[PDB]
Amino acid sequence: GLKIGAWVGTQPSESAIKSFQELQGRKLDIVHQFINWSTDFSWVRPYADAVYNNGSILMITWEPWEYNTVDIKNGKADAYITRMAQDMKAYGKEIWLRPLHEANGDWYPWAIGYSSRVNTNETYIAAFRHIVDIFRANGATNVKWVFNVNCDNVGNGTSYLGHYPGDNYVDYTSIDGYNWGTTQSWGSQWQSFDQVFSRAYQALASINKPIIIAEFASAEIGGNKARWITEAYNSIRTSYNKVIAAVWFHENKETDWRINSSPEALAAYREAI
Ligand SMILES: OC[C@H]1CN[C@H](O)[C@@H](O[C@@H]2O[C@H](CO)[C@@H](O)[C@H](O)[C@H]2O)[C@@H]1O
Repeated sequence: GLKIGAWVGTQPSESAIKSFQELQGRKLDIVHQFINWSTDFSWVRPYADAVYNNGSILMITWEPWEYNTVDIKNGKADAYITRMAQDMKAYGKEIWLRPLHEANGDWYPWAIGYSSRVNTNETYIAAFRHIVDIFRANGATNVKWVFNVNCDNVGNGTSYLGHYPGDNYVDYTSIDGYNWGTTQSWGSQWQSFDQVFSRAYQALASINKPIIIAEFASAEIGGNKARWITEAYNSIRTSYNKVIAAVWFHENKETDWRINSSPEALAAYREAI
């Protein structure tokens, strides 16, 4: 069965996880959290314990604001990486780790499309492989590696697979994508789940790895979010057969992505999962 996940809009304490399960009316199979590259495992541990105590898998998006691909490739973050690997091995439990995500965009300082041009496919791949090498050298085979793309290539030099580090370094591929509706002054439009995800999925479906929808959500404005949710999950089950997990992004942020942005959205979400 499709694994159901979320970023719940806050750090996943025991009570945040339980509250989201009451909200969506179902267990969370996967709990998503975001951390940077100046956060040690000791800070993660009480969250990880809440996730595992609930019978869920923790997925961490591990964001190197503090080191770009050149820094990482060159070994300048290795002390930090090594401690994380040691600590995660000692912890022992199955963790899905998603480092250097959305690198086919232009908004992160490790991304290929980032305006300084410092990150290339070569430096990205070398960085990703270097991280995985350190984890394996430290015995952290409990850590599963998640490659990621944004649904669209944004910025110069970006592509779905140019930065792919190889099947020997990846356990899961993944896609992030949003229906922005008409909410953005950059001229956004309502897009169905297919309109958002199909192109990236076709590219990743060429790789013999399972796929996670690591982040998705819909706006309320410009269409019927309840129907979008119903149709999204139908589409995942019907036509995105390599997808093994769907992880909503539940936060009132750029727009109201939450599953409870309206009562009707919530009801549709509860039924869809
Ligand atoms: O633009 C919508 C989302 C696209 N995917 C990004 O990963 C999201 O940004 C992350 O959001 C989390 C949760 O708010 C932050 O902790 C991360 O630092 C951030 O990169 C983005 O909101």
